[PDB]
Amino acid sequence: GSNRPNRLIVDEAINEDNSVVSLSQPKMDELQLFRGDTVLLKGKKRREAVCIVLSDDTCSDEKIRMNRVVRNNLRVRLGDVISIQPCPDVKYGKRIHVLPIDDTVEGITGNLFEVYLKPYFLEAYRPIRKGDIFLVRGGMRAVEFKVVETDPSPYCIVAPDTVIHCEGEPIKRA
Amino acid sequence: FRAFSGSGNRL
Repeated sequence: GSNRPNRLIVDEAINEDNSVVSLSQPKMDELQLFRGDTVLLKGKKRREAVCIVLSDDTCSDEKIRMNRVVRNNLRVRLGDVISIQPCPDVKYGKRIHVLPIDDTVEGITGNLFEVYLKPYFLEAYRPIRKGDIFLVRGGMRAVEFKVVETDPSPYCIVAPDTVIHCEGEPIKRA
Repeated sequence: FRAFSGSGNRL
């Protein structure tokens, strides 16, 4: 381990991607992180997220850039504090189950896997965690999905062979 | 719904 303090102040993203957070190069070096590393982010009350880390030359050394989706998963606001640590060797998922949030799919017609999930996950090797809510663009409107279960649990890589389940009743917004 | 009900979808 690097032995160094691993708390960072939450800052906004420049490129919106649900799976990425960004640090300065000095901070990456302090924490022995490489670009594309899987990292585990922690907030309070056991809230967690798995992301990939990238290096951004405009990010302040004591901050972490993360989008609104990741911030909501961690239950933080801009300016709140999280921790970041290595999460090596995240296993490839056998299967995951996601369900849409009801108010994001009300009235929609069309196959949610083809329009939303397949292009989102295809050949992207996204890390994901049980309990995540993630926003996907497609069609006419953006859809939010909750990760109901993963196998392995609670997190995995959504790899080419990972089976994607999305049958069931849409979930109420919490 | 229960978890992993059905055949799922392949990428």
